[PDB]
Amino acid sequence: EARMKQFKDMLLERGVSAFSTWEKELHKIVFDPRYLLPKERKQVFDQYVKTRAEEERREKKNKIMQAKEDFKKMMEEAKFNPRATFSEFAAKHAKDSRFKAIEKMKDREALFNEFVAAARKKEKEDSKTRGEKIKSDFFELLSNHHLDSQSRWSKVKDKVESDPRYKAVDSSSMREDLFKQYIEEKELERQARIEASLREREREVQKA
Amino acid sequence: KVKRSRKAPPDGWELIEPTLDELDQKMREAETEPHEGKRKVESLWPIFRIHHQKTRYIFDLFYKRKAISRELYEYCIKEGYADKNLIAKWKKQGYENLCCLRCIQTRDTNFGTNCICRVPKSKLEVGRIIECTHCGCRGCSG
Repeated sequence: EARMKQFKDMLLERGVSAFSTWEKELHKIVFDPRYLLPKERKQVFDQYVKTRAEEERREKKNKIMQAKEDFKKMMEEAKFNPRATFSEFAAKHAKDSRFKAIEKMKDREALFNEFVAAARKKEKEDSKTRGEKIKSDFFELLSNHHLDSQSRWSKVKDKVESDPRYKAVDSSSMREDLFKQYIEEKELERQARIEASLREREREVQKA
Repeated sequence: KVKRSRKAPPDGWELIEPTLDELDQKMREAETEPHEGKRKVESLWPIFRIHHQKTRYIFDLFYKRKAISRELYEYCIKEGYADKNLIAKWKKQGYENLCCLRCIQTRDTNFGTNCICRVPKSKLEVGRIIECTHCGCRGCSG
């Protein structure tokens, strides 16, 4: 057991690891008295190699998590810092150890920029999806009444106002415009697009 | 080597990247080494060795340690870190400790032979100085 401990100490003390050749560190470790203390060395090296192959992936995951934590510190230490510049996000978040763990500050700026762009895209997409869901709910609530071109928005306001779906539309003018649009399943839609192509080609060729 | 194949390296790259960076630094330092004070051919000696050492590093990670994936090994091959021909020669029997490809190129020598370092120490003169001219090795035989 002491021989194995000495072998591990020699492997970790002379600037060696699982990413340095044994036949390249043999000229730097053979003189160690602990080296003298075939197959046991090979077995220990293999076990250390496997353990360190797991541990290096773990350390890379730890570094990725540290980058994510630096991004979270730069983004969630204030009111989401949407348009806060590097100086603004630095003067308010230069004390905690989450940012102090990052040895490079340029990495912090690059991560902040990339994460801010990704978060802006994600927020825009989420807002658009919520708006689509609200529009679908409003259209479904408006379709609950037998409305046509003769139907007026005054009766829709008197019979569909209490519906929570109509409450999703925060503007009355927008609701009226949606009602007017609505007043004036997919393979057949594909044939409809084919027909659209046919009619557009027909009008073009007929004009020519 | 900042100049790469316009992509991201395969998984397991960061494990071996610092050692390759150190070898790249050594190679660059060897390139810029002034050639005054040495002979004409000795200035080329380090590169070979570094190249050999470099090609050892990947070759000791895919066969004797199995520490890298196949795709990572081919990425190292394609980026100039590993030498495909030298590795192919090493797979043979009796060519495990081959220093450089030039020492076995038959017709590079005047008589269609190998380098002097290819001669095994068993049938070599006892105590002779063995200094190769192509790469400067003490005998790359078995």
